[PDB]
Amino acid sequence: INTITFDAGNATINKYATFMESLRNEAKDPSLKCYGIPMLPNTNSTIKYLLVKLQGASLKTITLMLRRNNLYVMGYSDPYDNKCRYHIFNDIKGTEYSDVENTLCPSSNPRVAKPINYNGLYPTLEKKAGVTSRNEVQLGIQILSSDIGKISGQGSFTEKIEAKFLLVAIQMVSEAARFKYIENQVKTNFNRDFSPNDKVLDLEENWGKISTAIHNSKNGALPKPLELKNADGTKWIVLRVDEIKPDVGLLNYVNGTCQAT
Ligand SMILES: *[C@@H]1O[C@H](CO)[C@@H](O)[C@H](O)[C@H]1NC(C)=O
Repeated sequence: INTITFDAGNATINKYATFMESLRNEAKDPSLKCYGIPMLPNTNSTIKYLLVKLQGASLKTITLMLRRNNLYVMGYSDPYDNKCRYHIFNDIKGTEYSDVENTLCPSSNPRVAKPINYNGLYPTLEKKAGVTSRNEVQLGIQILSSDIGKISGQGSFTEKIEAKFLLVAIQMVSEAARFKYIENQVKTNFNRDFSPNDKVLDLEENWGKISTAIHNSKNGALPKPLELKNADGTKWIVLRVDEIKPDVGLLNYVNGTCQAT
């Protein structure tokens, strides 16, 4: 399946919303769903990866490669010096490494490695970006576009701007697909830069908890109370599926049956 493209250089709300829909429909297991929310496949599916190509206003591109099962970025490529340059995290090794290497940059064409000399966890990226928290890194359509120009085709770029590009790209592509609330935060602030509020970071950190809770809900009631945070950082207690369902776009894979609808 198809490489999904998003042009951040000439974007509209509607084009971003189409991109989210396309990404959610390619990523979801077509059979799996709980309370009408699509679920991601587990690790042994037919197609294990997705490629997402981003284009800046400079017309330069970066392609992200995502694990389909959890939408984590494994690496990215950019056109550099008439070669496909591939950038992979330092903890991707063996069979995954070379599925990544060869899917971003086919063997039959010139290529060159430029490693990411760290892993992709949010704590790691925040330290390389020089922040205590990622709410200090602003998000936005213009920022995503400008960050692509700073890396794509450049012989040298710092680990600080690469770790900031990956904090913006992971939240605007992967977290936005997992959560309709973070997608709606990008559309609400489409014409401006903005900081992720406390509900955006809390949902990102509790995607696995939320997915297990919904899956195990009986008749729409969560197994036990789920303590999340509101946009302003105050405590939010969730007791029923329909209370959290407007903010969720995709479920992590949870084994067993659940109420489909
Ligand atoms: C996954 O769920 C199936 C169906 O209930 C069950 O048979 C199997 O034991 C489960 N696998 C794991 C690893 O728990």
